[PDB]
Amino acid sequence: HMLSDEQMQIINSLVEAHHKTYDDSYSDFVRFRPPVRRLSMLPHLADLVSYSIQKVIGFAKMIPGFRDLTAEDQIALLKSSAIEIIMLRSNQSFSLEDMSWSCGGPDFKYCINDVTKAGHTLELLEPLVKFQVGLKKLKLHEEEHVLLMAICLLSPDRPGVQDHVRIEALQDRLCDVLQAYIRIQHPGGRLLYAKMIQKLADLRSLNEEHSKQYRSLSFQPEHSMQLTPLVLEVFGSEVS
Amino acid sequence: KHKILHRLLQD
Ligand SMILES: CCC(CC)(c1ccc(OCCCC(=O)NO)cc1)c1nc(C)c(CC[C@H](O)C(C)(C)C)s1
Repeated sequence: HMLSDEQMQIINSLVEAHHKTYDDSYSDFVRFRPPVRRLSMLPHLADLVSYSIQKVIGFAKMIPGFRDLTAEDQIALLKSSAIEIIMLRSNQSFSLEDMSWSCGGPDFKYCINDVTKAGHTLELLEPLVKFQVGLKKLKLHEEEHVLLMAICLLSPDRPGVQDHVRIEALQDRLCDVLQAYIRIQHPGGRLLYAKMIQKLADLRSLNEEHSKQYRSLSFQPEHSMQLTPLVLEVFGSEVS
Repeated sequence: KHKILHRLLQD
């Protein structure tokens, strides 16, 4: 009924990695192409997502064991999971009070209608919002939020990964940390671990729907030209 | 291929 030295180190590493790659001031948003409220929100949200991918990559590189993987496995894990990590880390700015994502000022407050003006439909956005409120209602500790992100990223069951056994062993270590953390440090958390694993399963369904809608978007050059080179690379279909 | 990812993954 106690966390080990190695488990505590892993938590401290992941929390620090998250603080180093998540800006609570949202001060970089003013450097994106501005919001316009045709797909009027596509430039701004493309820039937001591009920025997010960079942060997700920076977080990944500080996950214990991630940098020891092959470059090909690191890419394979990021290409498959980046959209899910973005959905997870967007939960911090999500607000139950008006079902929107508030990133600083009123200009960087996004509702469902804003994302439809970037090319997405309710078939993605309705489950996405229901995902966000259910995740928000979990009231995760920071430690649990960063562990769930790292567990999602280190999933061996993605297309293109080669060292399934090494990646699974890393993910297993993180799950054991999460389970022990909820046991010792999260009061009334009897069913919390199972609820978090279920959230990882919801994310695969969101991933699938977003990929469908991203393909439809990015096959039209008048829209793909509004994306960034990083978005095109990471969400694209090239294989190593 | 993956020009930007490879770069960003270096340090
Ligand atoms: C709906 C929520 C929202 C947009 C408002 C979101 C994303 C990231 C957020 O990041 C929080 C703050 C980061 C930070 O501060 N990092 O440090 C906050 C909110 C998105 N969700 C998804 C799945 C999106 C897919 C984009 C799409 O595919 C195209 C751009 C190609 C059209 S856009």
